[PDB]
Amino acid sequence: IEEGKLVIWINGDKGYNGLAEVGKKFEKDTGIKVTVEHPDKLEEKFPQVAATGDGPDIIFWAHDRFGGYAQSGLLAEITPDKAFQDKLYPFTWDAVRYNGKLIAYPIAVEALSLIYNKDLLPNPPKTWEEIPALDKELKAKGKSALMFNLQEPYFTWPLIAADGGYAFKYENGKYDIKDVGVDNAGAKAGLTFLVDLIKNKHMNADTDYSIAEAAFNKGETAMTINGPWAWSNIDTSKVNYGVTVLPTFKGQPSKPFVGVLSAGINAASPNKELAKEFLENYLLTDEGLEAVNKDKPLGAVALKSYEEELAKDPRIAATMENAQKGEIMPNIPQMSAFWYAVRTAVINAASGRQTVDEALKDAQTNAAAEFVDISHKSFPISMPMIEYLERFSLKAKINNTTNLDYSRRFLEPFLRGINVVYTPPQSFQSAPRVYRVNGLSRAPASSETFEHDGKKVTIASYFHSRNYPLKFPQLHCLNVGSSIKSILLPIELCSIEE
Amino acid sequence: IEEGKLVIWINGDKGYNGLAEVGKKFEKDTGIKVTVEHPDKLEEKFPQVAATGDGPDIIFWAHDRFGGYAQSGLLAEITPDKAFQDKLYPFTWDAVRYNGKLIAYPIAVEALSLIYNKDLLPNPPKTWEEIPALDKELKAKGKSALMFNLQEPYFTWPLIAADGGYAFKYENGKYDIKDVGVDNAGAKAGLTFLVDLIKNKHMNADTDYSIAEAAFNKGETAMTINGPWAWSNIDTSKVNYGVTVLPTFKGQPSKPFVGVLSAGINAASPNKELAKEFLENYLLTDEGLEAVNKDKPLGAVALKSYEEELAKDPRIAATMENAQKGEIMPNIPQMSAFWYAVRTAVINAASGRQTVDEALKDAQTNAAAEFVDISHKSFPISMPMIEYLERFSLKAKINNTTNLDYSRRFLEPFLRGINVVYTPPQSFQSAPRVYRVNGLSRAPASSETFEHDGKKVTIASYFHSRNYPLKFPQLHCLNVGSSIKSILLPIELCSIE
Amino acid sequence: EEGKLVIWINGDKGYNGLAEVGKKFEKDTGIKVTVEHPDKLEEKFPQVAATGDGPDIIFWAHDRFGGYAQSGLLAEITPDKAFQDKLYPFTWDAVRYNGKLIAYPIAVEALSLIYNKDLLPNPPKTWEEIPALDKELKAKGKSALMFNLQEPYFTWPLIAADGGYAFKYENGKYDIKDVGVDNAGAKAGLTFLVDLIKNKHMNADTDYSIAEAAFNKGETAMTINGPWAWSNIDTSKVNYGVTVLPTFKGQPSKPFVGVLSAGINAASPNKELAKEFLENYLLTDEGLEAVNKDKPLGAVALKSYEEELAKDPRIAATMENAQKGEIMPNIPQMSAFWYAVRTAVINAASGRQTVDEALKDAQTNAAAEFVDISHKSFPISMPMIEYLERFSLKAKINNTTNLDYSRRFLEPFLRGINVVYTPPQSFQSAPRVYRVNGLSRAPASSETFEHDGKKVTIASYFHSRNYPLKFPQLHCLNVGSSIKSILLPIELCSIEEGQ
Ligand SMILES: OC[C@H]1O[C@H](O[C@H]2[C@H](O)[C@@H](O)[C@@H](O)O[C@@H]2CO)[C@H](O)[C@@H](O)[C@@H]1O
Ligand SMILES: OC[C@H]1O[C@H](O[C@H]2[C@H](O)[C@@H](O)[C@@H](O)O[C@@H]2CO)[C@H](O)[C@@H](O)[C@@H]1O
Ligand SMILES: OC[C@H]1O[C@H](O[C@H]2[C@H](O)[C@@H](O)[C@@H](O)O[C@@H]2CO)[C@H](O)[C@@H](O)[C@@H]1O
Ligand code: NI
Ligand code: NI
Ligand code: NI
Ligand code: NI
Ligand code: NI
Ligand code: NI
Ligand code: NI
Ligand code: NI
Ligand code: NI
Repeated sequence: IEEGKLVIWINGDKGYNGLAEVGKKFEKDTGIKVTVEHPDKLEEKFPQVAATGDGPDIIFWAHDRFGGYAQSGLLAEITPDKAFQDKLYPFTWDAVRYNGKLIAYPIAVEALSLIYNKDLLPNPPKTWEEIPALDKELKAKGKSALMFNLQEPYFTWPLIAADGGYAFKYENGKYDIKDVGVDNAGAKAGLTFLVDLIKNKHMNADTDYSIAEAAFNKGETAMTINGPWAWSNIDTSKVNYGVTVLPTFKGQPSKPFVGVLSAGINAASPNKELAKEFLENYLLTDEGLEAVNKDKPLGAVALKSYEEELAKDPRIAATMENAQKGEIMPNIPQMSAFWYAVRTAVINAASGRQTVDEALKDAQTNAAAEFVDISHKSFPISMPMIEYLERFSLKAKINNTTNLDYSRRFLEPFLRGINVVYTPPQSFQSAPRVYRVNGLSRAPASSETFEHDGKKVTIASYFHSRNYPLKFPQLHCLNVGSSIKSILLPIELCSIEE
Repeated sequence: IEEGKLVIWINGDKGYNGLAEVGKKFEKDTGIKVTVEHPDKLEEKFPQVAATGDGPDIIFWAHDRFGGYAQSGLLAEITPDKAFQDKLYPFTWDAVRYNGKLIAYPIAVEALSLIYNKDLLPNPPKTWEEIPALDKELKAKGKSALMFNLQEPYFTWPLIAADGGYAFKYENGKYDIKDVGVDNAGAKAGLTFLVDLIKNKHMNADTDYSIAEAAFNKGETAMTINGPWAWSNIDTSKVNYGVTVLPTFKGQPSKPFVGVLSAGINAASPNKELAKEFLENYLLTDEGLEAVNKDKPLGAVALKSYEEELAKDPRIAATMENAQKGEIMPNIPQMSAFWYAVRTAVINAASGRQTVDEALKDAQTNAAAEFVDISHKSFPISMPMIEYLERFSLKAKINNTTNLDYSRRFLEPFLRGINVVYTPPQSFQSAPRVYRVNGLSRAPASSETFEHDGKKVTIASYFHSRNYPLKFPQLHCLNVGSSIKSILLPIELCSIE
Repeated sequence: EEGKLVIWINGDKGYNGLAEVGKKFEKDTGIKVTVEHPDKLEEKFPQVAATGDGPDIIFWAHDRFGGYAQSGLLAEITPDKAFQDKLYPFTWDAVRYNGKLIAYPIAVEALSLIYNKDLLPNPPKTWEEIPALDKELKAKGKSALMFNLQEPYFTWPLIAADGGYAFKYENGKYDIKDVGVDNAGAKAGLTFLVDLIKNKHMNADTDYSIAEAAFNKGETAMTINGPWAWSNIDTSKVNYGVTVLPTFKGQPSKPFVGVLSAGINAASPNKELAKEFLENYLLTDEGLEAVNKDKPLGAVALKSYEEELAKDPRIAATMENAQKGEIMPNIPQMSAFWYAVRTAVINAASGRQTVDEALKDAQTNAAAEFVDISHKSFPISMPMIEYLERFSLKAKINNTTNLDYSRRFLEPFLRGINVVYTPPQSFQSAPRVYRVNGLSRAPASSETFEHDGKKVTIASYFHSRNYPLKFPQLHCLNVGSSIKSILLPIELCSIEEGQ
């Protein structure tokens, strides 16, 4: 359902106005209109819509999400040749490599750094431990020492990880999804320190990206923790800021998860060729990145040529300095589970509604959860009524010959009371419904007859006429009506719970 | 006991005709004749013959056996340089690394997968649990759902291991041979499920590789469990088959032990140089592997270059998919003990002659069983009468000076009634015999005398003359003389059972 | 200390060479550099440095500095990136403790097998073949092997070969609860050693000196030592070779690798000079060259100098052995570890204890818990203020607290109590034990007394002696008796608690 043009989705904190300038340059050369949008929770919506075969042509996000997207077969395999692949840093390509295939074009490396107000904190803390005292000082002047987004775990992880916490252990080549370190000792310490700052009114548990960005830019707080994209607004606010290494905890460096802004091609986009033309020959160029970067900094771009010149910028330098101390995020499907599990954890712990231990316990459990067998798009868990009967009653597989008369005896008591979800063929343009099952029909669908507009027709017959030949015409149907006032449903179109 | 040529041993289920084509290509270039053979139970015979200094020049088998071979010093340390070592996947070299040394050339990764008849089972089971019902269906059409070699534990391990069973636990670096998991809960579950299929006539306990291969290829059974090497015959049989992931058990994936077909150089081969020339420059090449692979699939070869192209094959893909879910076998010496212990176990449990618990109990014991003093060489375990006296009577070690007169008091009552096994020196060309000990001799063997053909000689003297100088001439002998007619036997040639 | 430079390095090292550097430094700065090599320095430094004494610079293997740093006896060195890039990063790691750099890396050390070519042209490849080899040599009036058995350092390689280890390195750090000196692999190794001694293939009482002397006299075919040792061997004109340590059970010997490091005394007043000497004099090609020429450092840390000496097969074998072993942890628990293993090896080797007995204790002692770094002495004491808060008042005391409100229960709580009164240092007096009879009648600022015909309060008096009491309003502890009292301000008292 995607047109013959280009639609791009990138996160709002990014430079979409810049990316769009590039789009205009593209249209002026090809006539192809490029539209850029920045939907809320896009990393969340893309998967949903793209599953339907909808969504944008290009999707921009940190590489960590694409693995799951690729897994859900929502991304197209990009095809850059060696000539192009050599224009970017190999470690960037690694980030976008999933199952040996390249699933997106690397744009830039991102990493949270400590941003501070020089006019207030000319000499910024070197450790988290000294922050409390620092707050006292500033509080006396009607200010606070630190403020950063506490709603997103991304910003809190650096501290949690500093002294030992981690997502999934990287063992001889890959990630062991059984080994999760968010419940370990190191992680608790970190999370605890945080919780204490909140506890001792040195920070607000409900502080979010917005609250914090606005406070720092108004010069009400001495420090904040953010990424490159954030500098623009600070420039605008005329605040005299500095960007440096994140403080240490228990002498350890804060390990921020490093991200690679990447752009993937919608598996369903019909404009894949255009997509790559725009990405390879427009965005991923010095003039291209320059335009986006000028709206909102990308940080350390992936294009060797452009990164090479912007490298002199100490802000990027500190970015990379922090990157050094942290580690690139895995791109495995388990990541969203991880993030989701940690989000709630930090939050609640921080709110006091849960203890660090309680929180990280669940966190551990959830981040370690296993993927409930796919194709079970339901909850409570559903199961085809055919499978149901086979596994719990007939104790045998059903097929185009099965005769349920032989089983009436026990089947009937087994179906009495049963609530089922009848869902008609899509072509019927109708909707799923719940029905209570009173019992088995008297006869097979191919024998069970009814009349309308003065004509006698069998259920099987009817279905065939509506282009939905029943898989098992010889099976008795489920009676959802009653004795003579029956409503017969073919078992193959029904399912249950548990 | 060998020659200035090349003799190779590979298992019969492998592509020996292909390996041989390579051998011909080698001869045409060197003149060196390469002969390939496939003896029964070769993994078993190699050790025996190679011990004698005999056997083939090259030996082909799954890496798991070479550790024990290397340990028995039956394998030569191969010497491939970095240039070559980079041509194969490092994890393969790991498989063939023992005690830091490389003991064989990796050929290909193998892993059992689920093979099925599409014409019968277009949509194969995803779990073992649904197999029973499936058999019922097929049985009605004069077919069965599954059939695979039950004689070899290799084929049954995937299930046994799925829910927790394992060989030896890998702890921080290596394998703890004290920790064996074939007796655990997970293992029992799996073995039990199997036993039940047999129990409910869904499978035959006596089904072997042959029975099963033939049934599937005749299209009498919907599924089978086998390795790459097996596809060839299926091709030939024109059966429309598919290869996919092994079903799950208790929701767990079947963990097949993964193997690396490797080729080791006989420690005694005098053609080691030729050996490696053939292996490095002929077999381990695209054209080389291609020839063997065309006879019978190697699966996922070790040579990066060739594996790279055959990778597109979904069969290999499923192979590796199953490999993913299982784990490479250890190569430690304890493996054969493991295999042997599990073989009997599965078998017997499957036959009903033993319960899963009984079976796995022994299995555990045997796999874990400690070795026994290399000194003892036969069976029954006999205790030398010297050792016997030391440990139960003298409470002291005996030597070339010991005088038993000092012990007469208690030794005598200790020896009365005692039955002993006297066994003469081999050179005597006689035979072991049981004798009843009446007591200690009057004097030491070197003093105890007797006469024959009119000559006086001491026992010690006599033995020396027959080239068997007694170890302890000064010891008194054991009197076996039933009556006042003494029969003195030197203690060192006696033992108790 | 003074306004100069005093350095301590171990005697087996090249102190005469280090000193040559010192002279070069004085000739340029006028600052006199003195180098000393005290016995058991790794042991004395901590003791003296605690007092605020000791040398300015301390040289030792990196493994000891963690504990030093922990005891706050070392200063944080401040080399900039320009300098930090002149040395190998893995060296800096060795000297990094709690994220901070606590010393300047000098060189990587690792024990290697040294042998007499004229006797053993083809040295053993395994420990197992050593016994037989001894027999051969013994017939010629020589022995196969001889090395320091007094120090565990030399024995660890074998003990560790087949599995023994200090502390397991788990996902980032060392688990001090997981100690592997009592495991199966360790016993095997220790046992093999004990047997060599048992079968008179080696003397349990053989030490570094005995062994160095025997090899250099050409009485033993092999020895196990470090780079520093080659010099004397050169001097002895013995034709030696340096190679990989033999294997045990097919395993390589895992020698603990050390990084010779130099730390700045936390108390040195010449820290600036210290680093100037270290960064611009010692850690230079000409610098290391001087020390190295006295006694080899092995594989230095300065990329530039190590780069040229790398051609030396001796260093090569050093590193080859280093490869097979592993860098020592630098955690505080190390000395406990070393001390525990020292006795263990020794005794087992002497037969006064079985490998199992020995390694049992070793294990126990090694994974020993460390009490808080704050408590510097024994018996452990607790300030009487803290004591009252935590066990009686169940509340924090401050400049307002009035103990009258608590008399009721405080009194019974203090009767019998023995306390350690310790006067301000300026008082030039000494700590004393007193038994507490009870609380004073009034606060220190109200409690009065008279001398030389003058009335003064306790609070008043203290202030006059330049020791203004922290809590003038608190009642004092009465150590006197019926009307004949001795009042002590609680803040100057403490208790050494029981059991
Ligand atoms: O908070 C978890 C969140 O972390 C990362 O998202 C970053 C994103 O990469 C940055 O570009 C920036 O926009 O902020 C985000 C956090 O607000 C992960 O990429 C994301 O999947 C995860 O949910
Ligand atoms: O059943 C125990 C047996 O398992 C493995 O043998 C496999 C071999 O690896 C495959 O290549 C193929 O030949 O079939 C064998 C089972 O029939 C072990 O490699 C072997 O040592 C072990 O005894
Ligand atoms: O033996 C225990 C001892 O080992 C290490 O000391 C080594 C030192 O590193 C070497 O350079 C050489 O001098 O010999 C010493 C052993 O005699 C540790 O550094 C030390 O702390 C430990 O006690
Ligand atoms: Ni907006
Ligand atoms: Ni928006
Ligand atoms: Ni109608
Ligand atoms: Ni045959
Ligand atoms: Ni045969
Ligand atoms: Ni005769
Ligand atoms: Ni000295
Ligand atoms: Ni001295
Ligand atoms: Ni006076």
